[PDB]
Amino acid sequence: VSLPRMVYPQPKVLTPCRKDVLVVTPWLAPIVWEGTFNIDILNEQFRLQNTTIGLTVFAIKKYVAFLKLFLETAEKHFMVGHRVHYYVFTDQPAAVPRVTLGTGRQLSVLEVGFCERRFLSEVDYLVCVDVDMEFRDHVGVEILTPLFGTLHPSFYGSSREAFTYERRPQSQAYIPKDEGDFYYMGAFFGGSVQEVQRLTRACHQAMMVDQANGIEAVWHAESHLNKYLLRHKPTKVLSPEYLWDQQLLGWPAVLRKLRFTAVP
Repeated sequence: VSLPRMVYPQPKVLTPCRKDVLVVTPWLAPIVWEGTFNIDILNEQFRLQNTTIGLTVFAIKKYVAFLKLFLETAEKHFMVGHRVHYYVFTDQPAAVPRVTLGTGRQLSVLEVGFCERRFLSEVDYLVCVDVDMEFRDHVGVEILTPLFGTLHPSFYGSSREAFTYERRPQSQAYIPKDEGDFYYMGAFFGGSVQEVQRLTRACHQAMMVDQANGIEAVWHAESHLNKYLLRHKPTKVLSPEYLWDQQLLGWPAVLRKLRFTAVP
């Protein structure tokens, strides 16, 4: 459907939004920073498609303690105005806090000690994050795309030789020193349900192969995520605004917003 009439500042061809950072990858994927998007335009586009976003977290053992803040701050900052389905995987269904949700938002508790068809039927996009985190600012439809990864906050300024990729050729996650675009954070990735299932299926197969060969990648699923995203380029990359640790890294000038952060 057509967008409605909208009044907003004209984009200026000979004035970049941001001159201090790379805002597009060499495969023409946007890198999402504050100042690169008009959220009103993007909200219109995604609301007109009645977009539903799934947000998945695992909260096992003592990590259930993090759910209350995670969910309450997600209610303030994550996809507000859009349909949201939280999927909380836990070993302690009774320890999930009763958090008040806005209209059009739902939560499912899934007990762990099988979700492929359910996700396809229930949501358009899946977002996969860790629970020991809080939202502090807007995280919205600007992230949505067929496949996205997030720049790890410790490595966004680093040379590829310094990236902590798996370096042993015996592992399926192996990346040599002369390869690599970015070091993506394992704690924040997503995309369409189909692309997230393709990614998780490929990662699981690679991890099984490594297990059979008696090798475990240096950073576990994150190492495999990095290998997958090297060979299957993401269609957006999120800046470190989207995964930050203020205790460890402060608040650099290049970050205009701190959106989703570690709980110290």
